[PDB]
Amino acid sequence: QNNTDYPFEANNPYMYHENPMEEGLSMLKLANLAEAALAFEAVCQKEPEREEAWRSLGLTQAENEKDGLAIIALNHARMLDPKDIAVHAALAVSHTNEHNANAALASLRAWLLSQPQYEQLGSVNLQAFFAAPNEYRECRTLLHAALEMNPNDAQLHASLGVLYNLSNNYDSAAANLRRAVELRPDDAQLWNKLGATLANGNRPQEALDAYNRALDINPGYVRVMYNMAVSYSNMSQYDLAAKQLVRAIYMQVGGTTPTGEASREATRSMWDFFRMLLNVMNRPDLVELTYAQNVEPFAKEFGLQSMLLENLY
Repeated sequence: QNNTDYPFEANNPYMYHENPMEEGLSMLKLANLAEAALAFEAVCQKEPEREEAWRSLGLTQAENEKDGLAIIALNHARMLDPKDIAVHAALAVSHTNEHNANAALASLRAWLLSQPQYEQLGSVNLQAFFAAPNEYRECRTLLHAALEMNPNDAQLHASLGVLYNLSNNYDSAAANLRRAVELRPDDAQLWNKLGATLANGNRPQEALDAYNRALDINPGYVRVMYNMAVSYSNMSQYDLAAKQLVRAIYMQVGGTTPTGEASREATRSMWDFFRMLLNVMNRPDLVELTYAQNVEPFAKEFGLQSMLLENLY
């Protein structure tokens, strides 16, 4: 759980590449996350002392819904530089998704006190319902104490977003993430986090609105399209949820059918959710049509003759 021995995949083609770090950044510009991760995996085996590589690997695996591997990679990067705040931030998020309270709070704590401007706190005594009741209250006191010093740091609001998500207080996380996107309103990742908090808070209409803002910033954000299929499905709008999934699958693949098996792995969990939805819709004819992984029949069924997704690589 503070483990730094990363289980690299052995059949990694980026092991043969002249420069896999630049290759990983290009895979990021193409928003192609599995490939970026393998490219960063290679930079970490080839050069195990290059801190930015471990960080890039951690953030990428996080972005790709592998919190387990993200934590190992980010623990490793932290071991090379304990003063890296993006590392502490990413750990707090992945620890919160994995339901590891103590490590999440330690990470928020480390995220804060690692910054010169907030380090004064930590020399001051702040001690006085949970799996870590004293660490939580201490962490809550410190982040609010810092918001006094700088009420304009959107990442403090994001950190309080993580803190209150950890305690399933979705309304106070939403309130802080709202403030985070009022500052820093360029950041589609924050809008998506606001969306997911509101969804967990059983406010699905407000989640769609924040998801949609994240898609206006980044119209290729497959994760948000999936998240929106989930919220539309929570409001019983199965047709609108189906339309989001067709979009998300078409966009993830860059086309109508899998251009391989790397495509067929990246869409496994959207076809899985699509299958469930088609069950709820009592349309088992279409559950069968899923395994060919041709979105065309689905595009026709759900009324998407208009696939605006041409910005394809």
